[PDB]
Amino acid sequence: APKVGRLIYTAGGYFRQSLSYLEAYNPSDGTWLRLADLQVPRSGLAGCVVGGLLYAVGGRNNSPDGNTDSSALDCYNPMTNQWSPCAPMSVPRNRIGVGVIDGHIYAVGGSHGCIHHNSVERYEPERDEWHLVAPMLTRRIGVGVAVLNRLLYAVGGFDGTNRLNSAECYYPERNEWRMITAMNTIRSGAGVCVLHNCIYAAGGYDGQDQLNSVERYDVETETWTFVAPMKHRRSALGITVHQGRIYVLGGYDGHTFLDSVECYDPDTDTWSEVTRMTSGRSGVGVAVTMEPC
Ligand SMILES: CCOc1cccnc1Cc1ccc([C@H](F)C(=O)N[C@H](c2ccc(C)cc2)[C@@H](C)C(=O)O)cc1
Repeated sequence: APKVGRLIYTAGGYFRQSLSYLEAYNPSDGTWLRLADLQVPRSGLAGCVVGGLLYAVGGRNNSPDGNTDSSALDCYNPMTNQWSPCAPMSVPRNRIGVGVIDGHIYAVGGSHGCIHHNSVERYEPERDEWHLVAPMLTRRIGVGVAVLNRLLYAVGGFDGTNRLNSAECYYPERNEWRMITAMNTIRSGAGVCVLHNCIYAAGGYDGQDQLNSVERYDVETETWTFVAPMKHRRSALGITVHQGRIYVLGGYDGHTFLDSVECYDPDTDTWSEVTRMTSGRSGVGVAVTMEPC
């Protein structure tokens, strides 16, 4: 499962306006590479990888001259250092969550102006097509998404009125969503990922405060348990897993757009500062793939 040469890629984000950056961090040597800018600035997007290709999904371009929610899907090839447009989603989705099952990208929730989506759609890379699947039971913007054992999980978010502690799971062979146990904490904008047999939710926003707490859902026991908290409170953070550890990148804490990156070791239940992004930002997309040629 592990292989040499993988980097943590961070795309887009927000600081004063939506950003076009693509930068890649190498845990083996501590370096950052600046790669080709996104074609369109975007914050509130999600990243993922299929077949060694990085995808940037959804978001919004908050710019000097407008706020435009994005239906775009764009693909970055590390081999060529080029972005290529793909077929767009059916609807713009800012503050989206994404997950990959069996080579297919699921785009979950998000907002379009005052519309809070519960809809969900699935992208087929070889065919370059999106199709709608069953909608979630709850409208969720700022939703955390992760995949474990070929099941898709949508965690927390904001329904337009309340921030959510609820979570739900999509069962592909039934094209059906079912609620799971609710989190201990209301979290909009949490970082959500999978590590071992658990879905982690780190940070986020409860409507009053950005959070440093972290909890994990054991898919067998159906319980949420707190683990050690991050050193820095943060919402709208990027997250990924690499070599058995969770990395959280940036975010917002009410005072600062963070450049902090923290790394969680589950065997010691400890967080450790690892590196700082080149500039503070929130609302990034993150994923891991092989280093650029
Ligand atoms: C000071 C202006 O800051 C801006 C302006 C424009 C864009 N981004 C920011 C930064 C920011 C401000 C507030 C926050 C809040 F903690 C926070 O998580 N919110 C949620 C949220 C979830 C996911 C994402 C990606 C963004 C925001 C939303 C759904 C909510 O629950 O309401 C988080 C980040």
